Amino acid sequence: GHMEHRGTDIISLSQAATKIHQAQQTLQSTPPISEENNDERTLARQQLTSSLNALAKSGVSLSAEQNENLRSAFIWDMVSQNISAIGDSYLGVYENVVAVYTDFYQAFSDILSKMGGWLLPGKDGNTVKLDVTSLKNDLNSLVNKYNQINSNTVLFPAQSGSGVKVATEAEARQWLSELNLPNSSLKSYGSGYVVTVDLTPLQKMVQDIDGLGAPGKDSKLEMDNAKYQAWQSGFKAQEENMKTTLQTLTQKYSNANSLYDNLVKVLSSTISSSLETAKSFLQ
Ligand code: NI
Repeated sequence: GHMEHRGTDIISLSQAATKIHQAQQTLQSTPPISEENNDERTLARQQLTSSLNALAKSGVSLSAEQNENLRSAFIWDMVSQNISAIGDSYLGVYENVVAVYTDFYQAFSDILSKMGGWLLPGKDGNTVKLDVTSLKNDLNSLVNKYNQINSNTVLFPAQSGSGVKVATEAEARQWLSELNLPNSSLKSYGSGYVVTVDLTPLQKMVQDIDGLGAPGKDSKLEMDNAKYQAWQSGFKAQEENMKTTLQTLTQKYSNANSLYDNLVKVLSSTISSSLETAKSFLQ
């Protein structure tokens, strides 16, 4: 126990520091907005835990100060199992939440981009013509696509392959509450439950369109500017509801990513103190 090996300790700790920093670079710069990006993020976490496993077998010994720092934040075996759990069951879910909601919200954006072509001149400068039928039809089509249970619609559990991974009602409700989503986002499927995107603003938009009254013979609805503006204000409010839901989810993702990054910083700082120890000697 008297034989020192500073050279190997420095190489081992440096290797770990490098793998951790590379994973951290990925996790800070890659947005969780597509399956491809989340694959990259998941790989970075696998690389990080592999590096801790390699560090555990290396020979480097931590001090009481460092052992304690690690116990309170999260021995190398326990740190690896704990951080893996957080990446997979917490940050990994949030990444899925954002990628799925991204694509859903993009579909909604594409509908909104058509709305200029659905507003026509009225008979005079006090009236407009809204194509209520085309607008209703596109919105209903979005509802019907995202009302299904598949990899396009399921926020939790994260999905892969051709089966539908489901959770217990208790587990799904926890995530429903965590995500601040309405009860309608909790769906039974087969033997369990899933959490899905919130369609209620779109459904409300469609109701409000019908509330305008039956279209004319062209399937479009003539309205005075006052009626139109009031409808537009109501439509905008529903768009704002969806925007707020997405905003909440992306912020919550970011904080889950910050919580994981705080743990990564503890790892980095532990390794950097050990590196100082390997390089230093009392006069
Ligand atoms: Ni010895």
